[PDB]
Amino acid sequence: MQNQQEENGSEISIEKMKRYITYCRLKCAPRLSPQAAEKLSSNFVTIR
Amino acid sequence: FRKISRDRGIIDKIISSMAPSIYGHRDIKTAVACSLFGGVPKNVNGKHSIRGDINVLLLGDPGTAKSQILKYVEKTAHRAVFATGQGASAVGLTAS
Ligand SMILES: Nc1ncnc2c1ncn2[C@@H]1O[C@H](COP(=O)(O)OP(=O)(O)OP(O)(O)=S)[C@@H](O)[C@H]1O
Ligand SMILES: [Mg+2]
Repeated sequence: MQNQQEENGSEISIEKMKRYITYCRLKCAPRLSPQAAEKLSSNFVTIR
Repeated sequence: FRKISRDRGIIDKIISSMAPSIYGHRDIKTAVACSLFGGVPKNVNGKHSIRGDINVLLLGDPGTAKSQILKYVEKTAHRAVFATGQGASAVGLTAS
């Protein structure tokens, strides 16, 4: 079943996951948008 | 081997052949037979691994002949290594 799903593409292979994790770690470092900041500042103070 | 394994009572005969110097401990001998024969270790699709050998713990009051069972397994198994915790004249379990 895992082989069939990996042929399908709903699950990707472990070595390919490792190489993709390395690629995303070296290439991408996202920033939060300013419109994404006030929601965290509200959803963090409501817990407190 | 095929001729003797074709017999219906091969498993009970193997269990009875376990440790002839040991008397009356059929359950221990059965566990020893499972540990000596072992199962199938399986690595499915590389990611998930399942152990395929039986680990047996003989917890007993002293004088119940656990040591003689261990020496029988040592004489019987292909690669059996004896180790002890309290004693010193043995191969250590820690790598060094
Ligand atoms: N069911 C049994 N059949 C045959 N011999 C037995 C049986 N139970 C005990 N013995 C004998 O009792 C003695 C026990 O010695 P060991 O097995 O070396 O000690 P032990 O059973 O490991 O217990 P410890 O080491 O004090 S925790 C041996 O001489 C055995 O042969
Ligand atoms: Mg002992």
